[PDB]
Amino acid sequence: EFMEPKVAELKQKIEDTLCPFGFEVYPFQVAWYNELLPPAFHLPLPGPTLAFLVLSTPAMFDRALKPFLQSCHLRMLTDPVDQCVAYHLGRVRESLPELQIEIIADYEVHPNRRPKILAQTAAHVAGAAYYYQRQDVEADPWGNQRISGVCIHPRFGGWFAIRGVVLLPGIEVPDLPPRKPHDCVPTRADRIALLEGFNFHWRDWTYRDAVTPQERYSEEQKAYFSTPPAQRLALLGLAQP
Ligand code: CNC
Repeated sequence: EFMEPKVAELKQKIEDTLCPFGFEVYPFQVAWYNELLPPAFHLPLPGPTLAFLVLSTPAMFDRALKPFLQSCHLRMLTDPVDQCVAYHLGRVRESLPELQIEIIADYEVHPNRRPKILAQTAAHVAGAAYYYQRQDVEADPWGNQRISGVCIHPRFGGWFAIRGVVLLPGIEVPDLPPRKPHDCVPTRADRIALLEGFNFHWRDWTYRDAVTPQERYSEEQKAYFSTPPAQRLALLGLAQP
């Protein structure tokens, strides 16, 4: 009846399940996501439907991936981190058994090769990380190249990843208050440098420092993500109990 207490209760339940393992949780309305998108990407839910954007902080690697590797057998052709994230998104269901919930991870792609969710658009409208796009630089320098956008977290910079959306059909919060993402890379020259670093130099990691981060990925975590996905899956499978 009154949704404000309901949103807080649901958020707290999801945070209790996910925050100990290195995730953060942000509510948004489905309408805010659909509003920005062409119909191919629309979530076919009523606009006031409550959703949650899930991202991983640097701590996810130690708090979730490492214990996961000790307890679960790795499947082929799926990155270990994606298997870990699928496991933890699955725990959200166990934590709300009396609700119909729908979960779409960042790694999910349609047979037509479109991603099932636009993770960066969800992160922006959930107020979690400003999504910096080519059109945020007027008269940008890149011409007729594809230039991908990039989200920057106000606490972690680019040292984070977007992991999924949790949708709660039937739970409608038309008055959920919009929380705008922090424009933490405001200047033109910094926006150009960020987009250049992400698009053409992302293997040197430096785009993630576009704001000073409270924490970075550990050198061990950086070793993992620096390793080609085929090799890291082969090596972790080799060493598993
Ligand atoms: C496919 C994909 C994806 N990738 Co890559 C990965 N892995 N990626 C790739 C590949 C191609 C990317 C591409 N084609 O653009 C490749 C090339 C495989 C790749 C590579 C990388 N990726 C990388 C990363 C980190 C990420 N990738 C994701 C973007 C990550 C995605 C995860 C996900 N599920 O979203 C991902 C699965 C889908 C991205 C996509 O297709 N978007 C392109 C297009 C469809 O979206 P768009 O450009 O934003 O356009 C929409 C918006 O503009 C929106 N819109 C319109 N008006 C507005 C107004 C506003 C205000 C807003 C907010 C939106 C809009 O509408 C448009 C659609 O019509 C990421 C969000 C995944 C994650 N966090 O788990 C993450 C970025 C995180 C961040 N800080 O933003 C890499 C560094 C490698 C890595 N470590 O994984 C590297 C970076 C180079 C690069 N060029 O991106």
